[PDB]
Amino acid sequence: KVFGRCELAAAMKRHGLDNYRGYSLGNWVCAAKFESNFNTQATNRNTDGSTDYGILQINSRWWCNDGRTPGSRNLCNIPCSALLSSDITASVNCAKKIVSDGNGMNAWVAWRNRCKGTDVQAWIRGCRL
Ligand SMILES: [Cl-]
Ligand code: NA
Ligand code: NA
Ligand SMILES: [Re]
Repeated sequence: KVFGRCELAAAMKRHGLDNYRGYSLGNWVCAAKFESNFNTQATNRNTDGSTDYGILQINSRWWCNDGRTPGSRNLCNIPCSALLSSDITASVNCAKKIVSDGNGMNAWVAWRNRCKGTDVQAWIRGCRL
């Protein structure tokens, strides 16, 4: 599924991301835009052989099992395929663990480089939430 911007903001709020660990909804929407262009099915291979899955590009290195990332953990206890669903529950639940692990949203390189410090409220401007 490719979400619209306000549609994803709404879903994110429904699933409890709005101010999760102090990060406003706009942060999460901005991260999703630059990680996956709001496409739940996005996958991208990393140089180290791990793969990033879903709206928030969650990495098989640590967070999900894809059966092809040696020496890998599966800290969200889910098949990485679960992160590609039109239903965002799995991605949201796993992202709550990631953002809680000590470095906040800096875990998402595209958030650090493209969202951090910017007017992230713009991402939710006009949305009925
Ligand atoms: Cl957009
Ligand atoms: Na593996
Ligand atoms: Na980047
Ligand atoms: Re949902």
